[PDB]
This record gives sequence, C-alpha cells and structure tokens, in this order.
Amino acid sequence: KVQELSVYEINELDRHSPKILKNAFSLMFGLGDLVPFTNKLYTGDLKKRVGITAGLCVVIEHVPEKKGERFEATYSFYFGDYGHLSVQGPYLTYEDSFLAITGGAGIFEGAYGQVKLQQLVYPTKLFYTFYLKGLANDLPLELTGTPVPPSKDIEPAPEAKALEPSGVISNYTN
Amino acid sequence: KVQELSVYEINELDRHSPKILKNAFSLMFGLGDLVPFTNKLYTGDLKKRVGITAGLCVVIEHVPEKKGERFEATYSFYFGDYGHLSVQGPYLTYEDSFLAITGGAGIFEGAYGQVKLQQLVYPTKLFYTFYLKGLANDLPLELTGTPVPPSKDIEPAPEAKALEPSGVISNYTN
Amino acid sequence: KVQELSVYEINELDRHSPKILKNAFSLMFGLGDLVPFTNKLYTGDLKKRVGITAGLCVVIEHVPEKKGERFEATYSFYFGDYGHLSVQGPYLTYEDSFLAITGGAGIFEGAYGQVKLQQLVYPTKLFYTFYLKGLANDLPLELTGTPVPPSKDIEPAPEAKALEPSGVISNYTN
Repeated sequence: KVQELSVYEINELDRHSPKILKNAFSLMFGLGDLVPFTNKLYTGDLKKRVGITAGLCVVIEHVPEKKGERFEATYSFYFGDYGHLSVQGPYLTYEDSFLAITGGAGIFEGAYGQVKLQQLVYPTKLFYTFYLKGLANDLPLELTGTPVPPSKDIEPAPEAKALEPSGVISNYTN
Repeated sequence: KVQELSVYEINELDRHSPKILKNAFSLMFGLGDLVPFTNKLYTGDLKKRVGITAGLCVVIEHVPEKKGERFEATYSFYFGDYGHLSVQGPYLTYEDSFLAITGGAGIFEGAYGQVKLQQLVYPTKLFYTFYLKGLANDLPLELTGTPVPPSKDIEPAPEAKALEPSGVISNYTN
Repeated sequence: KVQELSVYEINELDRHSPKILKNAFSLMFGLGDLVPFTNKLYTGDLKKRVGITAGLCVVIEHVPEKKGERFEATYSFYFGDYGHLSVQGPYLTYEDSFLAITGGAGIFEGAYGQVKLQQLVYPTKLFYTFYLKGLANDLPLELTGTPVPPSKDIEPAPEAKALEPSGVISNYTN
C-alpha cells in the first residue's frame, strides 16, 4: 500500500546554496559541472519546517531546445527526529520528473517507490510527492496534512519561516 | 519473480563524455579524481536505442597488478518513456562486477536486486544484465528481445544508430 | 526478519584517504567541499579483514555550535567475495547517525534497511551496525562474531592487520 507524502523544498538563499563547481567544456552548464546543494524543507501543508534537503546535482547536458539543463541527482530529505528519505534520478530544470526512492531511515526504514518532482519557481521552489511503499507504520499526522496545491505563489507559513514552536517539528533539521 | 533485462552501454564519443576532473597527485587515476559521464544505451538485442546512462564515477584507487582502476559509481539508466533504473557500487575497469539496484521509476518503480556489469571493450562498450525483482508488470516485449551475446565487435542496428523510428523507443532519452 | 551485522572502519593512512577537494571560501569545511574516501573494513570482532569502504562525502555545512561538520555520504562497504552493501545518508562528525541501505550484491542482494554510524575517533575509527532485511540466507558465521566493545582504543587482531590467511576473509577487498 502507498502512503503519499508531499513536501515543499525552498531555497531561502541563507545556506550558501547552490555552490556551483564550474568545470565544463562550455560557457553554459555541461558535463563536468557539479552542484552541491542544500535547501529548506517544509510540510506539504506549508505549516511546519521539517528539515533540509542535502546532496549533489551532477550536470549531464545542456538542453538548448528546452532552455534548461539535465542533472543527475543524489540527495536526501531530512525530517528532524523522524528520519530521512534518499533519492536518485533525473532533475530537469525545465519539466517535472520522477526520482527513485533509494531507501530511508527512522520511520522511513524500508522505504521504496518513486517521487514526483515539480518545479514551481526556478530555482527556489519545488514540490514533491513521494509515493511511499514499505513503511512499518502509518505516517505521523503532522506530516500528512492536506497539501497546499502547488503554484508559483506558495509560501511557507510565517510562523514556520520564523521558526516559532508552532511552525516547526521537534528538532527540525538545519 | 526475477526478470532479466540486458542492455548495451556505448560511448559514441558525441556526448562530451567522460569528463575527467583531475585532483590526484599522480599521472594515473587516483583518489580525488572524479569522472561525470553519460553514454548511449541500447537494448540487449541491439535493435533499439532506449536512452542514456548518466552519473558519476568516483576514483577509489589505481590497481597496477590488474592494469586498471577501481571506481565507485552512482548512476542511472534511462529508458525513454518507460522510466529509469538507478544503481550504486563497484565499477572495475579490469573485471566484471555486480552493482546494487537502488530503485527505479516509471515501469521500474519498486525495482530491486543486482546488476552484472561486463567490461566488453574499455571504455567504449559495456554490457549489463539486471536481475530485476519488484516490478509491477512483465517488461515490454521491445525491451526483452533475446540479447546478442556480448563480444568485442557488437554494434547497434543501423536503424538504432541512425535514430529511425523502427530503431528507437518512444521519447528515447538523449 | 532482521539480521544485525557490525563492522569496524579504520583509516590506516595507507590508502591516500581522505582526499579533500576544497572549493568553499573558508578554512573551515563548507558547501562546495567534496571528500572522496576509502578506508579498511574489519569484522565486528576485529578478527578478520573483510574489505574496504569506498565513496564520497559531500560537505553540507559546518556546525560551529557542535564543533563539527555535516556531510551527505554516498558509499559502499565491500566484503570480498561475499559482495557489498551500498548506503546513502548523513555523516555528522559530532554525533551518531543512521544511513539508508540502498541495496547490495552477492550475499547482500536484495538488502534493505538502515545502518547506525558511530564515530570513535575522528576521522580514523568508526563502528557500524547494519539492520539488514531482505537477505536470501543467514549471514556467514565468520561475520557475526561478538563485537569488540566500541572505544577509541580498538585495534584489529594482529593477524588481520598483517593480512595473514587466518586474519582475512576469502579474497578480501583491497
């Protein structure tokens, strides 16, 4: 059985991220370029800060026909004391994609399946829907509030941005 | 339970790959050297272009007694409209290895198991057999044609090299 | 069914590891810094050399309040002819963590679950406890001996450090 889990990834530009290592044959992004990154992670309902994303985008090619890039991404999603989910697969700056769920820890131990990545605002706002299989238990309620429908205009709740107790999960990852 | 899927990975020298990021203090490959790469991917029967490989080889050590290198590889295999498979493990230029199937997406959602990598012609031709478990359905027939036995002089079908509809899968990855 | 497996990872300073690829604009570790690494791997009881670890640590942030770093790690554990385990997740220099088991090969084909990482000496001695699901068979007895109590003072058996037949597994990874 699938448990859907949605999250918002936001680059608030206060984590030194992205760091672009530019090595390619080309002026534009190309093979050789590496982009270590880490962004903030909020619940799908945008009410709470949960943690961070962390990992590496490997540039594969520039896609001039689509005015964008293909990356191959290896990274994790951190949910404070709940644990983390890890993923591998395509990040395309110009369209939605699906990544493999490579595993998890904590409540996410045994996780498998795929996750849909939707870019909302390039490069600062992304929305994910994990189609989670293999979990030992029902996901905690504070993570499964009805998601805010994805649009360019979404914002984390002000109390979550401000890191107030009501706007964070316990020991949210930073 | 297990569905065998074989593919040929071929470097046709037209994707700027591999890109060597040199950091080891050695004329040979060494720890510190990073190799982002992307090659073309064909069906096991060599009749169709399916997509590409994409990811990163991390050099671990030069192995002089084996006249080759040990890499640690993290990458994906793209199958056009069907989805992708992701892997992690040893790439040894000097001998066959098995990598872990970390997951998949699309028709490969839920994939697990191991994949045999056969070093056919260094570095331009590699042959893989995925021992796929966890798939929802039987693989599409166009992916499971009897593989061409691996040998040094294998070549994709001319229709596949030329990207004719008869020689590609739909939305083959490029 | 869960099988527990513990191993010690030791940097014996003879594998050119770690290699620091410095890209952050600070004397301290920061986003942009990449650390390819490979250490030796011994049984939990420290009687036998089994192989190596191999992969990449991506620096995510310096954590000044904890006098340490957060890495995001992608790597494998090699057990000679037995195969390997692959992992994805957090390495925090200042506290224990859990990483996701992304898959395996050989006797570890089908492996999933999570692994505890405990740092004993930064960066030269670490102790792991894998909580392994999905294995086809019981772990071999030579891998499941009672672990030596974890501390800063642990050392491999002299036969294992010296690579004597009684102190190594069959075709231990090097």
